[PDB]
Order: sequence, then C-alpha cells, then structure tokens
Amino acid sequence: SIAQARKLVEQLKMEANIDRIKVSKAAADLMAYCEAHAKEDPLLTPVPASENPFREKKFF
Amino acid sequence: VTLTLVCLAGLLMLLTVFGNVLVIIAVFTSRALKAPQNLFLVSLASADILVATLVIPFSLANEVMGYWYFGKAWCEIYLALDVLFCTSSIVHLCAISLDRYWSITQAIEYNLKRTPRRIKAIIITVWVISAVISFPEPRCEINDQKWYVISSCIGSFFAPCLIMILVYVRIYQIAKRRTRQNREKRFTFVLAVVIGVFVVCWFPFFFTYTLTAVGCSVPRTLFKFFFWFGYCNSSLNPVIYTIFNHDFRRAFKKILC
Amino acid sequence: AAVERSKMIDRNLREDGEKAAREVKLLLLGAGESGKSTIVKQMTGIVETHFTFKDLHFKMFDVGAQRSERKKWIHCFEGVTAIIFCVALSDYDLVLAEDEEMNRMHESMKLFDSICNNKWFTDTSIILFLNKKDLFEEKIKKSPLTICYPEYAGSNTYEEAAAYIQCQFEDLNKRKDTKEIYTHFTKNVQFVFDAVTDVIIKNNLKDCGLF
Amino acid sequence: ELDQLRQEAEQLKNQIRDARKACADATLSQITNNIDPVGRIQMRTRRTLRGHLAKIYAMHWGTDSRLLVSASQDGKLIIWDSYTTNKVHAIPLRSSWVMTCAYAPSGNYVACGGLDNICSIYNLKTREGNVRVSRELAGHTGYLSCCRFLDDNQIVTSSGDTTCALWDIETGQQTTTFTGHTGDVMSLSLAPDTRLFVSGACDASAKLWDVREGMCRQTFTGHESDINAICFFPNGNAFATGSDDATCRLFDLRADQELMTYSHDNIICGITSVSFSKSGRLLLAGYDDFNCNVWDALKADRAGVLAGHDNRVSCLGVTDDGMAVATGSWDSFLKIWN
Ligand SMILES: Cc1cccc([C@H](C)c2c[nH]cn2)c1C
Repeated sequence: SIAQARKLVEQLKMEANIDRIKVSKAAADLMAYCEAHAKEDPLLTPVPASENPFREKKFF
Repeated sequence: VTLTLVCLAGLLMLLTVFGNVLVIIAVFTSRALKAPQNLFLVSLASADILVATLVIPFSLANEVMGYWYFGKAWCEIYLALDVLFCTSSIVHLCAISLDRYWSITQAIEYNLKRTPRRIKAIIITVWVISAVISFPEPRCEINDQKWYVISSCIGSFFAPCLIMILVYVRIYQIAKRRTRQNREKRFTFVLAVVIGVFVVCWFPFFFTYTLTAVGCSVPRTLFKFFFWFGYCNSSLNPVIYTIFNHDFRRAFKKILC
Repeated sequence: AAVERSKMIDRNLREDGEKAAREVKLLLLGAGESGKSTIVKQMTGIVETHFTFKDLHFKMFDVGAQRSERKKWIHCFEGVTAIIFCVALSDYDLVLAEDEEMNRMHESMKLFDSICNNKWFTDTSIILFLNKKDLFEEKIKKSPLTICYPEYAGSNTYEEAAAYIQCQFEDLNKRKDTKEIYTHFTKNVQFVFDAVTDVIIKNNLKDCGLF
Repeated sequence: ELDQLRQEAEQLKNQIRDARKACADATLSQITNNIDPVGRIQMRTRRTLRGHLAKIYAMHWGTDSRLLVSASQDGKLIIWDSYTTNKVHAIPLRSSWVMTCAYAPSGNYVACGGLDNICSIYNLKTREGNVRVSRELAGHTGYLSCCRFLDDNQIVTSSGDTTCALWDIETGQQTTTFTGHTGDVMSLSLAPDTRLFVSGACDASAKLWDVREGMCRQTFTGHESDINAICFFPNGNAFATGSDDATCRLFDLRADQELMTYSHDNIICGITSVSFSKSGRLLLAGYDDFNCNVWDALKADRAGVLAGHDNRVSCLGVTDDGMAVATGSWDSFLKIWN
C-alpha cells in the first residue's frame, strides 16, 4: 500500500507542474486548422460525382 | 345484385393479394425470419397469389353473367387450373403441419435435416402432388364424372384434413407436457382457429361436392355459395399463420407501419 | 476471376454457417470456489469444451479465467441456448478472501442475480447446478444454516436446508414469466440433455405462438 | 504516516484543479460564436457489404482507403473491398469471440483479438496458398479490447487488465507496459506521428500515454462514467472522448482542460464509437440508439443523422482519404455512408 501510494504521489507531482496555455490560444489553433483544410474534406463540403468513387468513378 | 357482388369479389382479391404480398416480403426482408420453415409460408403465399389472380376474376364472371364462359378453349385449362391452385394450398396446409409436428415431437433429430435441401424437395413434392390431383350458351360446369369427383374430393381435402387433424391434436398433447406455467388458454385457442378456419371455410363445399355422388337434394344456390369459401380462406390464410408469431408481427409493424 | 473467387468464398461461408447453426452452446458460470471444474470433468480466457451426448453437439464456454469487469464483454453471449450456473453448497461456511464477513454464498447470490435480471439474458434460460452436495450434507451436522440467513426457521436438516437454499436462488429471477430455471444437485450430462431438449422444444413451440 | 501521503496528494490534486482554472479565458463556444455554421449533412448508404452471419464488433479501414476489415461472432474475420463489395479474404479464426481488428498500415498483415486474451497476427500473402496464423501474442491478464499497429512490426494493445502494452511482433515479447490506469482500457488511439497515444479507461478518465519512455504525461477527467471510445483531432493536439454518459467531450492536450461537451436531451443512450472528418469538423459519434449522429466539433450543434441500422452501431470509421464513413452494427451489415 505504502509504495504504491508513494509512486502515485510521484506521478502526480511530476504531472502537476507541467506548463499549459490559455484556452484562447487552443481555441484559435483549433478553428484555424479546421478552416485550413476546408476544400480537402469530402464530407463537410460534398464533392461532385466526379470525385465519388462509390457512386460513379474509376473503380478498377 | 351484380355491381355490389363484383365489388365484393374485388375486395376479396385485393385483400388476398395484399396480405400474401406482405407476408412474402416480410419473410425475405428480415434477419429474424431466417429460419428454413418460412419457405413453406412463402410457397403458400405464392399459391394464394396465383389463385387470387388467375382464378377469381373468371369464376366470378361465370356466376355473374350467368351464361357461356368468355372463351371455349381457355376453360379446359383453367378448369383444371383453379382446381390445382387450391389443392396446392390445401396440401401446403398439410405440409406446414408435418413440419410443425416434427419440429416438436422429434426436435433434436429433426433440427438436423431441417435445412433447405429437404424443404425445397418437400415443396416440389407438394407442387407435383397438386398437379397430379388436378389433371384427371353452353356453360363450363366443373367436370362432375361419377368416378372423378370421388377421387378428387378424397385426395385433395380428405387426406389433407385427416393429416392436419391427427397432427394438431398431438401438438395439443405435447403443449400440455411442456408448459406447466398456466398457459392453458394459449395453446388451446390458437390451435382451434388454425383448424377452426380451415374446416369452416372449406368443408361445407367438399361435403356437398361428394354428396352429389348419391344425388342428394343439395340446393343449387346454397351450393354455389359454398363454392365461394375456398378463395376467402386463401385470403384469411396468411394472417392466421403469421399474426401470432412474434417475429412476423414485428416485421409487419416495421413494414406496414 | 474475382467474381468467381468471391462466389466460392460465399459458398464456403454459407456452408460453414449452416453446419455451425446445428450446435448447442452453453455459457458456464460460477463463483471462485463454485466447483465448475468438477462439472466440466464429470460431463487463458474462454475455454471451449466440445462434447456430444445421444448424438447431439454441445459447446460449453468456461469464462471464469476472465478477471475483469463483467458488464463490458457479456454482450458476446447473447444467443447461447442456455446458461449453466454452478454454486457450491459447501461455500456457506467460507468468507470472502479479500473482504471481511462477506459470506461467500451471499456473493454467489449477488452474481447469479446479476446474471438472471440482466437486459441481455431476458429469455435465455438458466440451468442451475448445486455442486458438492455430500460435503454440505456432512458440514451442516455441526454448523446450522441459520448462520448464513438470520431469517431461517427449521432446525438443521438436509431435506429442508437444500430446498430453502434452492428457494432463495429461484426467488431472484424477476422475469418469472419468460425464463425457466432448472435445478440438479451435482448422469449430469443426461440432465443437461433433458433440460436443453425442453428449451429446444419450448422455443419451437413458441415460433408458432402456441406456448 | 500514510495519511501524510493522502493529505498531500489531496492538496496536490486541488493545486492542479485550481491552476487549470488560471488557464481559462473564455469557453470555446464563445470564441467560435461568430463561426459560420455547417448546415445539414445528408449521407446515403452507397453500398452494404453483406455476408456476416452474426454481430459485427469492430473494423479498420486500410491505408489504401479501399480494403476494410471486419470481425463478427460468426468466427470469421473478413476483409472486403469497398468499391466492388467482393470479399477479398475471409479468415477462419480459432476462437469465435472477437472484439477488435487492426489492418496494418502497409496492408500486408492483419491482427485480431478478443476474450481469448491473445492478439493473433495473420499474414495475408502466404506466397504458396491461403493465409496462416503468423504469430500469437499472449501475456495479457484480461480480454483484448483494442489494438493498433505502430508499424509492420510493433503493435500496441490494451486489455481489461487495467494496463496497456507495447509488443514486438518479431519475438512476441512485451517491449513496454503502461500501468497506472485504474479501471479497464475500453479503447485507445495513436497519434499522427505514432509517438503518443491516449487511452480511455472505464474509470471515467483518459491518459495521454507516451511510447518512447513508457510513462504517462497528462490525465484528463470530467466524464461521469465509462469511456467507450476516443480519437484524435487530425493534428494531434486534441481528442474527443465518447462515454456511456451519453455525452461526447472535447479535451485539449496543450491547455489540458475541457473545451466542449456534445450532449442533448433527446439522447440518453451511451456512445460506442467516435471519429473525425479529415478536416476535423465532424465528430461522427455512433450512438447505441440504432443511430450514428454527426456533430459540429466547433459549436456542438448536431448537423445530421446516419440512421439506417436495425441494431446498435458498434463500428465507425472514416477512411484516410476522407470521403466515406463505414459503420458496422450488430445486425451483420456494414454500411458505407458516403
Ligand atoms: C376437387 C377440388 C379441389 C380444389 C378446388 C376445387 C374448386 C375449383 C373450388 C371450388 N371453390 C374453391 N375451389 C375442387 C372442385
């Protein structure tokens, strides 16, 4: 019991003092990346049948 | 009363085809209804469809117009094409009895060999037995020969009613040694309709049919009414064999509603 | 080419499915000291025991080696033709190894109650087994069963105690109208044959609504 | 005394909790409040890969974005072809209790696993005939609940033993073991670079396990029940957890907090899989209500529903190309909701 608790305490102390960043920067870096790959998403922006290998396209 | 009777027969045909098509569709488009026994239900529904399309439209006319059939060479092949499209049903009710008897009396032995390899053979046997029993101003009176009515009557509705009545009085016995949980009204009622319907609709006809063999005073109008229960039974059949089963009811709710 | 290969693959898959559907499957369950190994002998992870009685085909899956939470993998066993359960009548004189004053049989009842009143096995019947009957029949001669039930009347007795325990076990299936619970005091495979014949016949006698 | 450790650990946890707050400026839903909505999303089952005789418990799209694996309780692990629907392979397993699959990145090997506690690996190109069981990794003390190849050699598995383990398919010996996770490990997911991976226990928590040094780095809490799924934002700096609490959540690795919570009154069932669109703006969550709800990972406003399954959806995967969503349910059919 004692040794396991001490190891847990050591892990917690190691993970407590890690550095972080305000929510604002993470939010910005999330929405900026989401915008950056707009045209590359065939679900967010449905792609025409010319790029729908399931409907009608090269399948050989 | 001509238009009213024609409309009533139309309701008969519509209900028959609707119910049988519903059963045929629900049997296939359902994961639960994947058991091999349902091949019998599909075949019986197909027989009901055929007897509801190729038969009733003409034999309602032959009674309405009250005169020469529409044609004289298409009769010798529908007169025996309405008499084999009913015997198919009356013998599919003697095949869904042997099946639902062997799947209870000998479960372990029959649950093996309960595969389509034998169900298909049984269905083909039924569809050939029916054909064997079908082929032996002027009106097309059903062929009543002194030596053909007896054999047809005693091969088409006295074997199939002496083999589904000595096979549903056992499922009553077995269903008494295998419930022991106060389900007395369950296996006692639903087993009364599946034969209660089958013999109220049909027998009142066949009795008179072979009773004419002794020239008994059967009234003509009453007999021509008894004649017309077979098709209404072909209509009532799909619901009788499908309502009570839970999986069929769920499929009906999912498809119809 | 690919079409023919895939057609043959489908044919083999259908044949294998047909051959497998003719099997009876039995998930075997028990507590720690239940004595399920005794049942397996008489009759890691999953251990599959395939046998045949009177020309039938049983697979029995023993899963007791799985030491993890049970609600996260029990899903896989929805479709077993029955569930064999095993309890140890000599286990009412044992307290839990880790916990204190936790009568082992109380834990066994809790496990069985969880198995029965579960959303997956709402119709899958249980076949109960009460192992080690003789050892209990001798143990009860000094230790009254009232130790394990402060609501017991009727002094120590084997013709009564082993029926009272069976009553407490059958008093836990709140789905009284859906699933049956058979019972035999471990010819055992003969009983399992006679109790899965009933399940097969009563599942055939319900596909047509007679039951 | 041990009470000293308990008290100081409590104060350490309180310090972490009250220091995370200091890293809060405004909720993500405030910053993105002016973002442009996405509208409605419609998806129709282009194919329906058929042939399984029992439930379907997992899948994995190949790197090709053409082939896909799928495991069923029928006892066979099938490998399909999305375009044509022809079953390229159908592996006959040894134990018919399967809970996972992992198509290799290079497509030459496949894996499996389940209640047998053993991660079997199958070589597809025998060079002389059909397949053969290439290897079998044993050493876990509980069922194997997920497993993904790091490359064609190393495989990192996770079990109900309350641990994870990095193996070595060449020698079948655990190269590393990730311990420190209280509950089970119901699912994990690698990172884009395969140098980190988040594991989600049934303890209502997730942990950002490292790989090189075999030690956690961060722990995220806030879920109220088990965590049946987990995935990464395609840039490996955020992960979405899907719990049996019925609510998805979006956790931030850098800020080490909670950003969004995707929940609704009309849904009370628990998630069983999540995934992102290639743009990382469609948190496709495969619920257990027979449905597979699309979400909007930046505003939480549900924007679709892939309701076409007769039984709960257990598998949900978006190809690496980005233009399909294969969903697998307990009714034995795989759908492809292009
Ligand atoms: C002998 C026999 C067998 C089957 C059918 C019939 C006829 C066509 C009938 C009358 N009403 C319904 N069917 C007969 C006569």
